[PDB]
Amino acid sequence: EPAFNYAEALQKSMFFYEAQRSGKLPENNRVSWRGDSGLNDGADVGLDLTGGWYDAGDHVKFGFPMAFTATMLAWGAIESPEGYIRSGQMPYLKDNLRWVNDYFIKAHPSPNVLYVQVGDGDADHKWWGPAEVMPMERPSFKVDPSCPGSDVAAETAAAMAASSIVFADDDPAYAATLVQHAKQLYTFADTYRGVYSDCVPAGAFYNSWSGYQDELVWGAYWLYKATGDDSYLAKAEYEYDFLSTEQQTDLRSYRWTIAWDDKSYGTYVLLAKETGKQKYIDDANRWLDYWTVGVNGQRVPYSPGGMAVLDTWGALRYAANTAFVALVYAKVIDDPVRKQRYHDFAVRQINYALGDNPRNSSYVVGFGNNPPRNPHHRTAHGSWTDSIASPAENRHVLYGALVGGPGSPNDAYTDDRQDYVANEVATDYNAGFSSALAMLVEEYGGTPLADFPPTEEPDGPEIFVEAQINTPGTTFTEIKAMIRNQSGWPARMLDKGTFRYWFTLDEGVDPADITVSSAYNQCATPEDVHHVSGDLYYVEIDCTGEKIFPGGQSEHRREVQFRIAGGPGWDPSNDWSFQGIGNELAPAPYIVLYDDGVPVWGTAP
Ligand SMILES: OC[C@H]1O[C@@H](O[C@H]2[C@H](O)[C@@H](O)[C@H](O[C@H]3[C@H](O)[C@@H](O)[C@H](O)O[C@@H]3CO)O[C@@H]2CO)[C@H](O)[C@@H](O)[C@@H]1O
Ligand SMILES: OC[C@H]1O[C@@H](O)[C@H](O)[C@@H](O)[C@@H]1O
Ligand SMILES: [Ca+2]
Ligand SMILES: [Ca+2]
Repeated sequence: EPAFNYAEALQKSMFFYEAQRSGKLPENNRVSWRGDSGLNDGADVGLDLTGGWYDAGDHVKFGFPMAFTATMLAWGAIESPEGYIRSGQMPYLKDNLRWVNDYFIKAHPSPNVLYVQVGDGDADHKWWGPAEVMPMERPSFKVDPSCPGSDVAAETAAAMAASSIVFADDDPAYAATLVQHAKQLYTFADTYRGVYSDCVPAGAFYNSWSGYQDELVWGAYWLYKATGDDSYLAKAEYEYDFLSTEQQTDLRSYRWTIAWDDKSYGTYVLLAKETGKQKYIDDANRWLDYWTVGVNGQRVPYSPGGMAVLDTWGALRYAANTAFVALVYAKVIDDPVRKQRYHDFAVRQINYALGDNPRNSSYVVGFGNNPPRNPHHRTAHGSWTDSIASPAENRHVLYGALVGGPGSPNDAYTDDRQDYVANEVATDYNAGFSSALAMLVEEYGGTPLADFPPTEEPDGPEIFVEAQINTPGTTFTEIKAMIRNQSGWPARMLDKGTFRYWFTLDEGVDPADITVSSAYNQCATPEDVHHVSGDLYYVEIDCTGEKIFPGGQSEHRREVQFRIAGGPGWDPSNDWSFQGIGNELAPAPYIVLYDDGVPVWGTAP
């Protein structure tokens, strides 16, 4: 039996990617707390750029890492389809890759034009709230011959190509369509050379630090596998000699790892696996050695607990990416000592993330012992006041998400949501992690959970009305009502709401003498009352036009003060909506709130 149920982890990892979806979600939606969002994406340029994945705990759709995530997720399903089948997650992986690839198609309106971003990084990060009510404008950026971007283009090609191998047998027509787009994106990237971050305002988040030389080899190798065209392998091997060397030596870089920006390290193992040439084997060896025993006395930092800490930001992601590529190389190299080393290194790094560490706690939200409960994620938090501090705990469990984890070699970590350096999540954090789990499920096994995902239930009323007696009176009843929208299953707009306050006409009160006034009302103040039947009448407050959404202090509520004066004889004790209303603001169950005519709160007479 496995040390950790790698099949449950993998199963929850695919749920992650479904909670990161954007655009109009399907009927089969498994995440009950997610709704339609980013529905006007592309409007500014006249295209439909809806769909895709939000990058991290934010809502900007960054195309560079989103492409990488797709290639790593595919690569792992090509190395170990059996792993995805055993855990029962193959139909989900295919559902996720299809979701992101459909977007890469939408975003490629013509051969040499690719949309690589939707959303401004600064405008987006200034607001903390659910993605279903994003109030800011989201610009769309692109790269074309006028301002090229070989790195993001060759990666989107590598992604669509690597994915076509997954759909090849299931949907041969769809597979062909991806290979086609992929060819055009690689030609565009080779013909028009450039760094995408010089053309789109993403340099402060996903800047092209390594350049495109790595994505030209990476992109070619994948078109080679998808098409079988030997010219592509020729192209990959040729471009391989221009990869970044290190500091002063002619040795190719070996001190980092493969991540959304540098694919050099993947090509070391990929070409070595394909050709078997000593040239590549040496590189893959020097790289993976620096992460295990070391080279020339230098070794990646390690914490007393057994974690490989490469950098502060997203440490576990880096160690997870190496753990996957190490398991793939462990199968192609013949050396028994090296094979054992790389394999053991990989299982240890994944086991650390799943719970085998000094804290004995998991680092995958929703999985294991003492998992994180508050990652830096806006929609999972469910804030309704534009605050990262309120509510205290995230209102949703983002099952499957791998957090940053310890950023220093001391195994320390604090579940603080305001720590985007160690407690943030992202599509590429689970990319290499997922590929490893698939490789570990095939080898060590595991069993998925039958009843998954659990169905969450709201933490109280979502859209309701609170009320209280503003000023005591015997000839009038002055109420202070407050509409609230603190929804999160999913968060929704309330732009066409009205509410009724029922009352019973009393002896002596001429309904013609009833007046409804206010000294403060953010909605409309009515002139007359409406007769239902008999002595039953109602006052209707109209708030249609006001956008009440969970996204700010004054944005989520509307205060309505209104006095219903009837003159002497007025008696509120026999009024329906008066039941329960006191001197403290508390939900009023007998004031009915309607959304476009449909009741959402309260019970009518
Ligand atoms: O020069 C050292 C290696 O750096 C690699 O680029 C990394 C950047 O140096 C690093 O600052 C950046 O950190 C990102 C992080 O990856 C991302 O998850 C987070 O959201 O934002 C951080 C800041 O943008 O990561 C990149 C990629 O690992 C080079 O790619 C590598 O060649 C080079 O040796
Ligand atoms: O830019 C640094 C960080 O800023 C935060 O406000 C965003 O929500 C994070 O997603 C981002 O990583
Ligand atoms: Ca690169
Ligand atoms: Ca009455």
